[PDB]
Amino acid sequence: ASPKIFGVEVATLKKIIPLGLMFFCILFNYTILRDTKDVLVVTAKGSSAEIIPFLKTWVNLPMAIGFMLLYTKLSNVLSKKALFYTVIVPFIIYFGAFGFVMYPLSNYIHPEALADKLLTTLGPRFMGPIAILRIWSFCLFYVMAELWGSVVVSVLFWGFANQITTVDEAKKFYPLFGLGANVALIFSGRTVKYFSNLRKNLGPGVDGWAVSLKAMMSIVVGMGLAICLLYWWVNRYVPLPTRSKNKKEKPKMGTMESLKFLVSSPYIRDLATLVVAYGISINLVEVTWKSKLKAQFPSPNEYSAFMGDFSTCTGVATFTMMLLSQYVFNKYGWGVAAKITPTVLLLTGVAFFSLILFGGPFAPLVAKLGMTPLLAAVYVGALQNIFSKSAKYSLFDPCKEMAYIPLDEDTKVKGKAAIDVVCNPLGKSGGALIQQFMILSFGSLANSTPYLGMILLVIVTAWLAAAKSLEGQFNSLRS
Amino acid sequence: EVQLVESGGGLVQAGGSLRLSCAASGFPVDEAYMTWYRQAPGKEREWVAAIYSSGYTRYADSVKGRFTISRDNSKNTVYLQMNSLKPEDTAVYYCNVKDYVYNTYLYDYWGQGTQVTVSS
Ligand SMILES: Nc1ncnc2c1ncn2[C@@H]1O[C@H](COP(=O)(O)OP(=O)(O)O)[C@@H](O)[C@H]1O
Repeated sequence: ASPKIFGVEVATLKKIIPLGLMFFCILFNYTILRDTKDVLVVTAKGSSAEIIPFLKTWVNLPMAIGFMLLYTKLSNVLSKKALFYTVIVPFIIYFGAFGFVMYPLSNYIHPEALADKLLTTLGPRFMGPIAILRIWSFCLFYVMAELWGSVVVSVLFWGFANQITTVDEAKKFYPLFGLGANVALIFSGRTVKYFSNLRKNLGPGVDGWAVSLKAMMSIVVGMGLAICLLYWWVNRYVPLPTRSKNKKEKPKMGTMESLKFLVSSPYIRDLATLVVAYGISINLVEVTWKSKLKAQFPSPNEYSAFMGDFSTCTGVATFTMMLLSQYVFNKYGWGVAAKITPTVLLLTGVAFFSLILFGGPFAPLVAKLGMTPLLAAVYVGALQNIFSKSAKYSLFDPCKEMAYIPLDEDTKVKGKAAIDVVCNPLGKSGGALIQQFMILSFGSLANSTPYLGMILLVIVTAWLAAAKSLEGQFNSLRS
Repeated sequence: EVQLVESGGGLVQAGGSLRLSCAASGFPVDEAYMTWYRQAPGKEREWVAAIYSSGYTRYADSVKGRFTISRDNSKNTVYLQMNSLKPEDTAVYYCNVKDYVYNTYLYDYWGQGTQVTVSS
């Protein structure tokens, strides 16, 4: 006589409710972290948004590869329960320590004098690459905030999700997980903006962004502990299926040719192609957008309030479009839904670049909407990222996870951990490498925006050419 | 076609204030690395202040805290606000747009300078 509250069994409810509530808390922290990490490195003194091309390739990329190897080594020395804590607790300690301890000490540990000497000896083109050494502690926060979205959002959660959840519940409640975790963006974006509004209490003296950063990093710990408490509960009071595997345990002792196995497949060879094409294109657009952001919001608090507003808008757009996807998929197909994201990103990016390039003459409409050309660029790039990233979260990520179904059950576990951890940073680092070569070749990033559009078309025209290759092979493992 | 014209220099008492103006033509000042130099008769040209396209400001130790370099994008002008002027600040101040990589100077455009004199 098991009850079926809301038509859903009360035994599965004890498994799904704390799981979507966890993914709510996980994306609540990431919304604070991924917003603060941009406020931290872009609006610092002596740094610009041109640090981002160099942050992602030389700092964020090898630390993601370094974490992959450490997490893979940690997977075969700790239990599944212990592996979750030993990955997520150091994140909680770091962000809590950064708010309360490491950020106030930044003025003591940041070599602002040695970097200003490098800036003169090496010139204006190198403000970006030198800025990594100025605010290296803020650059470490950047990679840790980047690793939260790649490990906690993707590896830690979905690894625990796909373990306790059956295939039938994963087809019914996973779409609800994204819906409830975009309410997290709406609420954490309001949280980022609320705690970014300068108190104006004690206008002189105490840093306004310091009290802002301490309040938010306190929530990151509190909402991060909620992830650990929601994890302790499902593992103690919810029956774990321990579903029987089909393969032997003999696949082991692989640390270097696991990558060779993962690249031998012409299937993962196109999954990774899509996961890099997105990330290359998104970087190519968003680094320029964030340069416009720094030009428009120079103080950390203005930038953080705008990032909170932008996070709320991203949450609402992604909620709407995750509601629309569950009709787009059924009506059209995987191949059309895999075309929507590259096309929307390409069109939004070319519209943004054709406003940075060919909008100066078309200033009449910019003034008509009561804006400056820079504010118009800021809002157009904000819409670019909102549309592209909501499109991702609602069709590309569903298309990605709807392609791992016809595989082995051990290739997928360490394959879409690999794909995430070293293909999202890999794609964004490829885009960042393009942008940083163009920075060191043409001086500023503003001189490089005509060539950003040509490269954007090349990556997208292969993004579609690789989705069709995966489509013609996602269709051929079906009737 | 790049030109820099300086203005605002003049006589002030010790401890007074001035605002040197740099009207630039042929390039946007927000995309440029702008600097203020000063040269007094009998001494070599001395770098005073610098502003970057990112808005980052750098100052010499002798003027740090008293001088402030900024720019107006709409006017395409670079300003040097000189407060608490000492008699040792008397020099011809040059505004300069510049670009270089390590020691290869891609372009280097100067102004004709403006005289700043601090009385005693
Ligand atoms: N608001 C969101 N809704 C759903 N998924 C999200 C959201 N934010 C981030 N994610 C997921 O977190 C994972 C890591 O995020 P990230 O690396 O930041 O990618 P991106 O910057 O493209 O959003 C991505 O798969 C992304 O889809």
